[PDB]
Amino acid sequence: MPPPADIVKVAIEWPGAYPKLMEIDQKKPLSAIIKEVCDGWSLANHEYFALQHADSSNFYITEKNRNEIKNGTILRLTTSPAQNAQQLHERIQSSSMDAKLEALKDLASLSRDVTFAQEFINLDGISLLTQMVESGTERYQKLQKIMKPCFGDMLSFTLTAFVELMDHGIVSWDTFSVAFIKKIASFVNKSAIDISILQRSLAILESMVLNSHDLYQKVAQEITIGQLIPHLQGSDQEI
Amino acid sequence: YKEKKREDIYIRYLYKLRDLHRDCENYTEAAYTLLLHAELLQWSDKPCVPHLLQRDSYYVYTQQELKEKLYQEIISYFDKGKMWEKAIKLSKELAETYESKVFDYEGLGNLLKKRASFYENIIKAMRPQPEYFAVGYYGQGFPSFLRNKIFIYRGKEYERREDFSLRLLTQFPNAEKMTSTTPPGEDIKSSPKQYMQCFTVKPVMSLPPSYKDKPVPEQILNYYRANEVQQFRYSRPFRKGEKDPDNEFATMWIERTTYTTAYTFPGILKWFEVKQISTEEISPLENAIETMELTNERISNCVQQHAWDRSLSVHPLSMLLSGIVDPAVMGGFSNYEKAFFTEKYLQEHPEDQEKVELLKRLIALQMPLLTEGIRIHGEKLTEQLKPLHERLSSCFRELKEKVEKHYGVITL
Amino acid sequence: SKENRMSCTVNVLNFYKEKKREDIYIRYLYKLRDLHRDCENYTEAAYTLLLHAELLQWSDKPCVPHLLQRDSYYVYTQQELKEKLYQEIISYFDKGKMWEKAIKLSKELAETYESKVFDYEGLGNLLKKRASFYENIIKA
Repeated sequence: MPPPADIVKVAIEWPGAYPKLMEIDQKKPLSAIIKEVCDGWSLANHEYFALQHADSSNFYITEKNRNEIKNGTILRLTTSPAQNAQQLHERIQSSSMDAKLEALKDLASLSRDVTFAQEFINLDGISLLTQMVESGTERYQKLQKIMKPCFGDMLSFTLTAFVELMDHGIVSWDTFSVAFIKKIASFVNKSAIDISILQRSLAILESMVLNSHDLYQKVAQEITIGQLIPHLQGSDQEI
Repeated sequence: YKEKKREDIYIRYLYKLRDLHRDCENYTEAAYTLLLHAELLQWSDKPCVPHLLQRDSYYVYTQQELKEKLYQEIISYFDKGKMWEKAIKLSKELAETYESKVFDYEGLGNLLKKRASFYENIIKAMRPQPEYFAVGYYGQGFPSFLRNKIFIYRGKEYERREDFSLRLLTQFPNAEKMTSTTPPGEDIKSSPKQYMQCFTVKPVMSLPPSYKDKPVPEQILNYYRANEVQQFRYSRPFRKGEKDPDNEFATMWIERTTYTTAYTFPGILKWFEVKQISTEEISPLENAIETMELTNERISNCVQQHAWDRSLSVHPLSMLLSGIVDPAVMGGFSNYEKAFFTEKYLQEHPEDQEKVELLKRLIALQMPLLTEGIRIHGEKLTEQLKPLHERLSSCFRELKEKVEKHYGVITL
Repeated sequence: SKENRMSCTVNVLNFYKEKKREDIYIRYLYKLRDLHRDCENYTEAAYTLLLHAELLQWSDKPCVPHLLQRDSYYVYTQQELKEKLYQEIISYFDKGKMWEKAIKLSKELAETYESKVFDYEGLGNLLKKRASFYENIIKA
């Protein structure tokens, strides 16, 4: 049972070209086998690709969970998670709200992964997310007049992705700022906001609580009883 | 009932079957049942019989209305069945019936453009080849029609023999993996505690006449190598007597085993009792000769399908060449001289002699095939493929002299 | 006039059809359909273009320099020349408002596909064209 054929029948897929059909070695690292995958369709540049767990998971299987693939599934091959991540934060710097929108949707879809989380860490773009959430709500005010719901969805996707990255714990925990609690206040002290942004803000609140104490004092200076109960008036049992 | 030609309850159960397959979510066989129901009906504009109707829906129903309705869901199944040739055929006759019988040109267009879509799917989509495992039944306690019989199953598309064993044997407590695949059990023919045996078998291709001489792409070849088949080979080796470990190819007899079944996969049901058996075996001489012959066929087909696409699959074809050179130059031909080009290979049998000159002319044909592959790779070369090409061409030249002066293979 | 001059060209084309200098015949046929597409009428365009390609055959190997034209000189594999002309003739009927013969030619094109070339992309496109033809006909 523990030895099968090290090559196992999973049809392999690539954009445009045919999904190829063969068995794939479990005893050969995911760079020579990636090279062979590329050259199978007569392709090259294997070193900037990533094997997606091509279900809704979208995870990037490493050689640890390489053993978890069984025969006969779908394995799409999008560029290496480092390449995707650098491209994504590059589209995040994009002043065009549409490029940030698409990159941010991809980020929300992808942050559920822990590996992708690690590359996102190593590209240090978490800092960029920090400063951009903490500044763009006060910087784009003119076009913010219109893009209040646009920034609503952007904050929503940003914070969903951020908590997916954050919760893994390996990330440090002064990664907030005073402007972090400031945008927290711009959620919790003004009129009704988007439900999901508020969810993720509260999630970071509780994680910060899990981390240390003086941070909890910090949030305490922005704690009023009669703001958190209006969130009981939110009758959603989840909120 | 078919034997007793009671068409009515026949139909009743046919629809029971379509529901049963639906609940099994099997689509090819459900379509197949739907057809064999439909083929009772004819293209006469006379609603001859209401008795053939299921009692679900009826108005006047000239038979053609029902036939075309049937075809609508049948082609729907064949679509969702991801098998197409029969679908496009049924499209052919449905389209002609429309055009020359009812002139419902909107339907003409709808079905024909869907047929075109199916064509592109045929090319673009991948077709996994389900593997065929032979399942003998031996033991007392079976249902009577499951005793001392061989059922070969078109298993799942990505499913290996052991997983099928899981299906059958979790399906059967009193599980037995009786390993001697070949022989039945006289003791067990009426002993309980049922003997199974299971092993993959390999399909005899559905050779379609007039397609051998064409620029057939790989698509047609796979579609017919894995479907509408009836015969399935299974080979095992023999090695006894002259025990030379260098190259045993004078007593490496192999024992292929093929079977013939009453009807043709895929059918209304995804298995079948065996209706005829091909018990066979050959001496290793003719065996390895046919291995070489089929290899020549392999690369011949490779170059022909390759003789028309520029950016065709490159690296695996180069790998076929690599296998031609790296393992086969030394080992795959060491037999050619020792096991063949020796006098012992004639003292085996004075009966036939075209053996060795036959393999010599085969390798004589073989080398120009490699010239073809070499130059088409010369078009296909990549930054790293020039040195591999040059080294395999050096081996290619030395093999030129090996065949021409060393082997004595006649040049022509 | 252009109509009159093309008529007289047709008469001398008959003069060929006896004298059968089929090369210059075909070339002045070409000039004819050139001034015809200048005149934006497609009937004899398609007809004569076919009768040129009708002279051709579904064989592959090109032999006669008569039928070898001098536009883009390559071997001019016969069936592929045919099919080319077929698609432009289909375009003529597309702008020609008449589609029956277009379908008649379409079916031959498809069966030639499945004879030799097997280009299921072209199969599909030709079939969308046929569908278009059928809805054109019913919508006339």
